[PDB]
Amino acid sequence: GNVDLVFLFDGSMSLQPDEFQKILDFMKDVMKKLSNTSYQFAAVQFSTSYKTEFDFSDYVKRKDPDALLKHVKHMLLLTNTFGAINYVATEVFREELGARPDATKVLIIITDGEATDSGNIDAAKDIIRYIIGIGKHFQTKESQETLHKFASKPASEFVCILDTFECLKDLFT
Ligand SMILES: [Mn+2]
Repeated sequence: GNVDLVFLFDGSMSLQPDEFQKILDFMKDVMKKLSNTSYQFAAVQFSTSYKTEFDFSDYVKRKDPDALLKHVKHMLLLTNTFGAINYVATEVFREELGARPDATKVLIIITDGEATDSGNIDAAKDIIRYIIGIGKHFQTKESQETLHKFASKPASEFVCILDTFECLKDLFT
């Protein structure tokens, strides 16, 4: 089965340079691990606003993770995670941008959990949401509870940390 996976990465001011760099590295690693498969990728940076760094069509055209994230500039503003999730649900998974109608829609959200906005993400209900916690404050399962609201259910199976990203194991099959 085909899969359209979007990386939604936190680019807020709370991210230290080394941490933001770790996020970019993680995205590159995930893409190289799923190269030449039925997976197609898109990447969206979010802080106060939302920016599609590359879409599905760009991936098909260029393929190279290094060249795809080359123009990325750390936003360094707020953390509007809910607005970001909504932006992806309506502005990214579009046929005009290379999205396949039949493909399973997957979202890999990379953030430290703290959102500066609120609201509902019903427009993203049909998207499978995996949440990858950044930083050294998600060492325990209890601390990961703060990420539950953004993930698909059961939350315990769609939430993990940047270091190991064990919750993504099924994607690599
Ligand atoms: Mn932040």
